[PDB]
Amino acid sequence: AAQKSFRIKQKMAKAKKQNRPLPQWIRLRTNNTIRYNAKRRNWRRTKMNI
Amino acid sequence: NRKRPVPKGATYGKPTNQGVNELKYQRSLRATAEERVGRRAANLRVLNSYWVNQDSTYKYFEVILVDPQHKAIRRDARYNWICDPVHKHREARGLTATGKKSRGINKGHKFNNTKAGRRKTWKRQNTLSLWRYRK
Amino acid sequence: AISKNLPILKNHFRKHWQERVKVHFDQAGKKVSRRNARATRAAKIAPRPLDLLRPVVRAPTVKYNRKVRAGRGFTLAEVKAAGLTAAYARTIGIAVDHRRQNRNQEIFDANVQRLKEYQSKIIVFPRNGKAPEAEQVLSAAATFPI
Amino acid sequence: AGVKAYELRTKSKEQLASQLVDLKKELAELKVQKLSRPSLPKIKTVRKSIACVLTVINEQQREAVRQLYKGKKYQPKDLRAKKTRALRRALTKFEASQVTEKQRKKQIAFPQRKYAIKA
Amino acid sequence: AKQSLDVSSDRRKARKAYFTAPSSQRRVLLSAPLSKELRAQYGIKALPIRRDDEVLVVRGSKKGQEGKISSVYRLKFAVQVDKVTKEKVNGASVPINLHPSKLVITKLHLDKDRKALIQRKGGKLE
Amino acid sequence: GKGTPSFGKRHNKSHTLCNRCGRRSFHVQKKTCSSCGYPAAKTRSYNWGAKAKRRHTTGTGRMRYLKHVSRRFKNGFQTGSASKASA
Amino acid sequence: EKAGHQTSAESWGTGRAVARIPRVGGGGTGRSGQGAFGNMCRGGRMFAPTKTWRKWNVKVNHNEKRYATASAIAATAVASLVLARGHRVEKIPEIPLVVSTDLESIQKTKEAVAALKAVGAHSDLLKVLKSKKLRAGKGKYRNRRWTQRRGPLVVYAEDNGIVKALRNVPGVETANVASLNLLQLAPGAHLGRFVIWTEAAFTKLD
RNA sequence: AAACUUUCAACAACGGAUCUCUUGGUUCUCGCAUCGAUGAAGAACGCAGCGAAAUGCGAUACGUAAUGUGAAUUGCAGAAUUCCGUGAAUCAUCGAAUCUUUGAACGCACAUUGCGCCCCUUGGUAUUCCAGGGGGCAUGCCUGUUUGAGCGUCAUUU
RNA sequence: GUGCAGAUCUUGGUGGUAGUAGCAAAUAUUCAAAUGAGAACUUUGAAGACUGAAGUGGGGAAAGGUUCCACGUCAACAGCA
RNA sequence: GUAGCGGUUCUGACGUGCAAAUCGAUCGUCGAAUUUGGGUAUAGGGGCGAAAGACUAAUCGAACCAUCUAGUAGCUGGUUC
RNA sequence: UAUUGGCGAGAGACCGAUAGCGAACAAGUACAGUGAUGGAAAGAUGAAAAGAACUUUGAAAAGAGAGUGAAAAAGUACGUG
RNA sequence: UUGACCUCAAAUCAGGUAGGAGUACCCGCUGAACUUAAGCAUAUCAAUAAGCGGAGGAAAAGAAACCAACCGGGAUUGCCU
Ligand SMILES: [Mg+2]
Ligand SMILES: [Mg+2]
Ligand SMILES: [Mg+2]
Ligand SMILES: [Mg+2]
Ligand SMILES: [Mg+2]
Ligand SMILES: [Mg+2]
Ligand SMILES: [Mg+2]
Ligand SMILES: [Mg+2]
Ligand SMILES: [Mg+2]
Ligand SMILES: [Mg+2]
Ligand SMILES: [Mg+2]
Ligand SMILES: [Mg+2]
Ligand SMILES: [Mg+2]
Ligand SMILES: [Mg+2]
Ligand SMILES: [Mg+2]
Ligand SMILES: [Mg+2]
Ligand SMILES: [Mg+2]
Ligand SMILES: [Mg+2]
Ligand SMILES: [Mg+2]
Ligand SMILES: [Mg+2]
Ligand SMILES: [Mg+2]
Ligand SMILES: [Mg+2]
Ligand SMILES: [Mg+2]
Ligand SMILES: [Mg+2]
Ligand SMILES: [Mg+2]
Ligand SMILES: [Mg+2]
Ligand SMILES: [Mg+2]
Ligand SMILES: [Mg+2]
Ligand SMILES: [Mg+2]
Ligand SMILES: [Mg+2]
Ligand SMILES: [Mg+2]
Ligand SMILES: [Mg+2]
Ligand SMILES: [Mg+2]
Ligand SMILES: [Mg+2]
Ligand SMILES: [Mg+2]
Ligand SMILES: [Mg+2]
Ligand SMILES: [Mg+2]
Ligand SMILES: [Mg+2]
Ligand SMILES: [Mg+2]
Ligand SMILES: [Mg+2]
Ligand SMILES: [Mg+2]
Ligand SMILES: [Mg+2]
Ligand SMILES: [Mg+2]
Ligand SMILES: [Mg+2]
Ligand SMILES: [Mg+2]
Ligand SMILES: [Mg+2]
Ligand SMILES: [Mg+2]
Ligand SMILES: [Mg+2]
Ligand SMILES: [Mg+2]
Ligand SMILES: [Mg+2]
Ligand SMILES: [Mg+2]
Ligand SMILES: [Mg+2]
Ligand SMILES: [Mg+2]
Ligand SMILES: [Mg+2]
Ligand SMILES: [Mg+2]
Ligand SMILES: [Mg+2]
Ligand SMILES: [Mg+2]
Ligand SMILES: [Mg+2]
Ligand SMILES: [Mg+2]
Ligand SMILES: [Mg+2]
Ligand SMILES: [Mg+2]
Ligand SMILES: [Mg+2]
Ligand SMILES: [Mg+2]
Ligand SMILES: [Mg+2]
Ligand SMILES: [Mg+2]
Ligand SMILES: [Mg+2]
Ligand SMILES: [Mg+2]
Ligand SMILES: [Mg+2]
Ligand SMILES: [Mg+2]
Ligand SMILES: [Mg+2]
Ligand SMILES: [Mg+2]
Ligand SMILES: [Mg+2]
Ligand SMILES: [Mg+2]
Ligand SMILES: [Mg+2]
Ligand SMILES: [Mg+2]
Ligand SMILES: [Mg+2]
Ligand SMILES: [Mg+2]
Ligand SMILES: [Mg+2]
Ligand SMILES: [Mg+2]
Ligand SMILES: [Mg+2]
Ligand SMILES: [Mg+2]
Ligand SMILES: [Mg+2]
Ligand SMILES: [Mg+2]
Ligand SMILES: [Mg+2]
Ligand SMILES: [Mg+2]
Ligand SMILES: [Mg+2]
Ligand SMILES: [Mg+2]
Ligand SMILES: [Mg+2]
Ligand SMILES: [Mg+2]
Ligand SMILES: [Mg+2]
Ligand SMILES: [Mg+2]
Ligand SMILES: [Mg+2]
Ligand SMILES: [Mg+2]
Ligand SMILES: [Mg+2]
Ligand SMILES: [Mg+2]
Ligand SMILES: [Mg+2]
Ligand SMILES: [Mg+2]
Ligand SMILES: [Mg+2]
Ligand SMILES: [Mg+2]
Ligand SMILES: [Mg+2]
Ligand SMILES: [Mg+2]
Ligand SMILES: [Mg+2]
Ligand SMILES: [Mg+2]
Ligand SMILES: [Mg+2]
Ligand SMILES: [Mg+2]
Ligand SMILES: [Mg+2]
Ligand SMILES: [Zn+2]
Repeated sequence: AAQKSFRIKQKMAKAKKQNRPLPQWIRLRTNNTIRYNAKRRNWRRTKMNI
Repeated sequence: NRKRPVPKGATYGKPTNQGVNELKYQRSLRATAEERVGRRAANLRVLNSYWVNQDSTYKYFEVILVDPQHKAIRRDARYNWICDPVHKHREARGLTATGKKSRGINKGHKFNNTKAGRRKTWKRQNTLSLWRYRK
Repeated sequence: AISKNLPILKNHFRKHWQERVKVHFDQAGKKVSRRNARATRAAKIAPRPLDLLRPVVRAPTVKYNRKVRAGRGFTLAEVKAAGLTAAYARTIGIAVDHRRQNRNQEIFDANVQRLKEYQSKIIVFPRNGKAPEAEQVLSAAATFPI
Repeated sequence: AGVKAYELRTKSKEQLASQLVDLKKELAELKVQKLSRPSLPKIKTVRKSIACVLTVINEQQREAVRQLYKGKKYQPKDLRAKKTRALRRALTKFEASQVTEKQRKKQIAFPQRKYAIKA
Repeated sequence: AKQSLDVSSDRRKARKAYFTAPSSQRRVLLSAPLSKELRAQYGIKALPIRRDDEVLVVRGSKKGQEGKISSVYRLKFAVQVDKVTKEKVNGASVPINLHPSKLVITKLHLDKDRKALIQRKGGKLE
Repeated sequence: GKGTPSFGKRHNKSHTLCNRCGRRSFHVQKKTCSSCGYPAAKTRSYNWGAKAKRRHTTGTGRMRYLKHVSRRFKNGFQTGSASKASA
Repeated sequence: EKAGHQTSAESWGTGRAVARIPRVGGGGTGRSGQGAFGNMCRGGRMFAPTKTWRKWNVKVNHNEKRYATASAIAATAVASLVLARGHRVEKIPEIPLVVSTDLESIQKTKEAVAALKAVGAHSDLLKVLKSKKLRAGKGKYRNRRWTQRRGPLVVYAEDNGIVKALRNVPGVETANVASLNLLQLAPGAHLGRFVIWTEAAFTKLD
């Protein structure tokens, strides 16, 4: 919030990492079951609770 | 006596359970004695306790304990029993004397209801048992 | 809920009774669980015959005193009368009861006699290590019936 | 290729220590390559070995201490056995096999005789 | 009929242990019978196939054909024979998957341990 | 307007992240976790709260040390090392 | 027993134009507000949940049990009944079929099987085999996958290898005399089981 | 007479019924006794050549040591020295270690990657200040070691 | 745990309504060029206005967490595009 | 009398809304018993209340959460060839 | 003697993806709530991706040929439908 | 002045133990109401649910201050009754 504490940055910093699409090579493994990254998060759609 | 805590005296529900001030506590004060030292010395094990004196405000007890990890206790195969882990805080489960009293654990007819242990003998006699070849 | 010429029934199902229903489905399981643990107690326990010896006894009450009944232990006189001591008799498979007493003679002579017969019909091995295999008769209580 | 244990387990106290710095610098350079190359799997079987080395470097000073302590009361908690926190408590055989003298004589007197039935 | 008390005839329990069988368990499973010649050559009926063995497809469409196991694709409970491959439509060539039980072993690839096993089982070898 | 106007000032944190279940149920003013009760030496749970009790019990987690204790038991808390054979 | 109820759902009362079975509360998830508990509710407890204490085993009087096996036995002569029961026994000599006590000693499957065929068994042993079909049910996938017909019963007096020798030829079942079971004596309450009585077994019946 | 409405049919649509499936669930039974201050259960953040997740793991991080096995792993890339061998493997087993930040949680705190004290050692011209490395400091209680207090109190002196 | 038309019954799916109600607050838009398959709506030039410093300006606290910036880009989304 | 606070009347707009309380005009008050941020306190037969049974997170003549709980129902509805 | 927890097993006249545990799937997930808590949906191409080279219309998506296959009346919208 | 004893302290003193989790079963403490009574207060639900303390592979009980009243029995536990 423009002057965070490190506990919030670090949680943001991980949460940013999760915000990528499926690496397209995983769709190709044997028995690969995952189609699309089902957990993707968007900043103006779901707030993450500090 | 024990005073049902119970805010402002309120009880919500039935007349019978409206009582607050002539209540008694099924455990002897001697039992509350062991209890608070047994925790006071959590590593010891309470062997016993004996009353020693009282005024009108306090009853005074002298509890005895047995450090179950001191080698002189661990040997001496007369008290080492205490060292088993099946006697951890035997005061809090009512296994000292006054434990075996306030639990009413004595042989006989005047004791049926509470003799193998009231809650167990209850459950028992309210457990319904059907066989494969019912009877 | 009162109709027809039916008996009045007393069925006490008013607490949460279903909480405590014991369907002995393990009835057979528990048999085997015993049956094995017996054939195994017979193994560990050498040739010894899986139960102690018990005395005769007359039954209490007006009801049962017509019959007679396996006891528990041999009083202190009935063991003395057969010429051994308690402390040893118990190492010979004999159960002794200190809290019994002997006010009846024709049961006194009985147990003593029964006691003698138990020592005749057995053998005691020695303390050493010879270990003579002797095939366990399994039950005293059958071998000296009451 | 890579590093191997038993070949490590016979280097010099200060030789292992040396090869570690080698692997470490080695690693260093790989990571400067990785940012210029697409894929670069060499970088595993090297960061693997720094482990191997460290495992050996620690196992050796460790069993050093294990022995120069082995034999007394009181050695480091982290060399005594783990078992269970409550096993770590139960009496030793000695303690749980004590007998009263009065109970001992009695055991020597009339012990459970090995009897048997028939005739 | 099963007579122990630690074998289960439970269809579900079995299926689950085949498919979630760990690699080192599928190798034995992925076994192939020795060739007719290859069997009296050793006094042994069957063997956990491996890579450089030599094999002939005694079943399947690729009946008749033969060759050398390029790879035991354990993941796939298959094996891949270098010589028996599906040519694609764009001219590429995707290997076909085979099942040892539908092959027959024509020439073992012999090892120190390979041999050992043949002897563990009671086999003679040349 | 008890409603949407007043919702618009919902801009301060009642709870923040519990340092012991990282759960944003750590009441700022009241300094304790509505979920697990930290700093209390014990952990909040209750028999009525049975599903929530299932959400958090031994097993919903890594089980870093309890994982292997059965194994170790299986083998008699072997302290030692394996030797060799061949092959 | 705790199924259907893993909710904390409550009515809505009348007055919301919607029915009034209990309902999950609290939004956010689609299950929110759905029928709860009810026997007709997708997800609820089932009407009259089944119970362990259902009476599975039945008591029978002993002496009419014995009656039942007795009559069973007599039907295993009576070549008529045994004909209608399955059981190809036109090509067997006489009934009851009795074989000499030697059968009780036959260690070897392949041998006994062949000795069975000698004394009349064949066509009925083929009945099995020619009939092992898949099971029509779902039982087909509950450890009951194949459904064959029921072959002969060979009542040995004493067991010297024979019992291990047939256990593996499909449809053939074996029993001592001093047992004798009614589930096998007449499978499915149909009388007339093709029993091949060894001698020693015959005489011990009396 | 079209259109439009309607009905039946064929094909095509919407939907996902049915049938057949089942590495799941249910209940039954048998065996067995092992969490934690030697830091447990839980948590937070990390970790792969190419991962978001599940799984697993901890800065030695999809893993290190050992052992058994006897050639794989596989989505692609890969080494290539690993194939008659202390040796492949996302293999099994597991007895040795590593094991961030935490958690009963223990130097003090904590909505702070906040703030002390001691020892060792290294650099900075330093017993005192600064910086890096190592190692340490919670509470209640039991046994003992030491150091104390009290005309509570026994004796000893001149 | 055996037959459904109903239980403002559960869950899912689907109609008629209906190409209908509607997309009308906050003064307002126009001309070309470029781009592009495609331009009322993008980009630039030109015009007409607006907010009018109690701002439609220049920054911040709480709160959000990458929305910043570049490059590519239009299947979904921005209730025409 | 602005802004600030307020919310009188049109019983104006909206009344499947811009909105689960808004919009327009008109109005009360506008230097203090004024407005208001943040921090902090008070908890459900309890709190707070310049007093309306008001307010206590769209909840108030007794909050929300779970459980006892498939509460009971002489009443309503359904009850499958 | 006890045991709806634990570790390991054998089973069933059980349920068969609106059933059975809430979850057969990255399920106590996603998502909701300040919080206590609440809590879903969702399985099936084929034996094998052989997942459609190439041709042409098209800005693309796609279409029409072709092609693969036992079958496209199986085309990652995938059994039946 | 010197040495003790009793009683209390203090050490990052020498070595150890307690906490927390799990809780199906087990030992305690505390402790309802819904309900039934066709009303309800005793009663019942129930010495049950919620709350609390404490153990183990079982726990607990256990070698009689017992049962009797017999021709007497003879630790405990559980089953049938
Ligand atoms: Mg700021
Ligand atoms: Mg998935
Ligand atoms: Mg009673
Ligand atoms: Mg009438
Ligand atoms: Mg009853
Ligand atoms: Mg309970
Ligand atoms: Mg049971
Ligand atoms: Mg016995
Ligand atoms: Mg007496
Ligand atoms: Mg000897
Ligand atoms: Mg130790
Ligand atoms: Mg330990
Ligand atoms: Mg075997
Ligand atoms: Mg083999
Ligand atoms: Mg593979
Ligand atoms: Mg295959
Ligand atoms: Mg407080
Ligand atoms: Mg704390
Ligand atoms: Mg952990
Ligand atoms: Mg160990
Ligand atoms: Mg070998
Ligand atoms: Mg309610
Ligand atoms: Mg309506
Ligand atoms: Mg259900
Ligand atoms: Mg044969
Ligand atoms: Mg055949
Ligand atoms: Mg059939
Ligand atoms: Mg079936
Ligand atoms: Mg069918
Ligand atoms: Mg029709
Ligand atoms: Mg199939
Ligand atoms: Mg099952
Ligand atoms: Mg926990
Ligand atoms: Mg490290
Ligand atoms: Mg993985
Ligand atoms: Mg080796
Ligand atoms: Mg592995
Ligand atoms: Mg602290
Ligand atoms: Mg810190
Ligand atoms: Mg501070
Ligand atoms: Mg430090
Ligand atoms: Mg001391
Ligand atoms: Mg002193
Ligand atoms: Mg039904
Ligand atoms: Mg129907
Ligand atoms: Mg209808
Ligand atoms: Mg219908
Ligand atoms: Mg009807
Ligand atoms: Mg719907
Ligand atoms: Mg239109
Ligand atoms: Mg219109
Ligand atoms: Mg309008
Ligand atoms: Mg415009
Ligand atoms: Mg312009
Ligand atoms: Mg102007
Ligand atoms: Mg202007
Ligand atoms: Mg102005
Ligand atoms: Mg700014
Ligand atoms: Mg933001
Ligand atoms: Mg931008
Ligand atoms: Mg588009
Ligand atoms: Mg948008
Ligand atoms: Mg649009
Ligand atoms: Mg205003
Ligand atoms: Mg207004
Ligand atoms: Mg109006
Ligand atoms: Mg209108
Ligand atoms: Mg005005
Ligand atoms: Mg009040
Ligand atoms: Mg009240
Ligand atoms: Mg109160
Ligand atoms: Mg009023
Ligand atoms: Mg609300
Ligand atoms: Mg309100
Ligand atoms: Mg209330
Ligand atoms: Mg609220
Ligand atoms: Mg009902
Ligand atoms: Mg009425
Ligand atoms: Mg089905
Ligand atoms: Mg389901
Ligand atoms: Mg059904
Ligand atoms: Mg569900
Ligand atoms: Mg599945
Ligand atoms: Mg489908
Ligand atoms: Mg086409
Ligand atoms: Mg077809
Ligand atoms: Mg098809
Ligand atoms: Mg396609
Ligand atoms: Mg299918
Ligand atoms: Mg110390
Ligand atoms: Mg505890
Ligand atoms: Mg009470
Ligand atoms: Mg009450
Ligand atoms: Mg009730
Ligand atoms: Mg009533
Ligand atoms: Mg009534
Ligand atoms: Mg009433
Ligand atoms: Mg009452
Ligand atoms: Mg009570
Ligand atoms: Mg009462
Ligand atoms: Mg309770
Ligand atoms: Mg334990
Ligand atoms: Mg036992
Ligand atoms: Mg005990
Ligand atoms: Mg005595
Ligand atoms: Mg007795
Ligand atoms: Zn917490």
